[PDB]
Amino acid sequence: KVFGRCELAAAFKRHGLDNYRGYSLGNWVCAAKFESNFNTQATNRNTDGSTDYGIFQINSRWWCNDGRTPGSRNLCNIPCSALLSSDITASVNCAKKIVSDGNGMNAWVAWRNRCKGTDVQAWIRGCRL
Repeated sequence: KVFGRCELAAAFKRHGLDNYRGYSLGNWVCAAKFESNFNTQATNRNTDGSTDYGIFQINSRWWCNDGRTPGSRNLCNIPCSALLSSDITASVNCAKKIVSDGNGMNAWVAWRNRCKGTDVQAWIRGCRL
């Protein structure tokens, strides 16, 4: 499923992401935009053989099991395919664990390079929330 900007903001809010660990809603919408273009089905393989899944591009080396990443830790205890569902619940529960890991949202390279320090409030502007 390809989410609309405000539709995703609303889903994120209902799922308790607004200000989770101090990160406002605009931060999460901005990260989803640049990581997957709001597409739950997005996947991308890395040079190390691992693969990134879903809206938040969660990595198979540490967070989920895809059956083809030697030494995956599967910290979110879920098959990576679950992260591609139109129901964002799994993606959200796993992202919450990732952001609590100690590096905050820096864990997401696109967030660090394209959202961090920018006017992220623009991402939820105009939305009924």
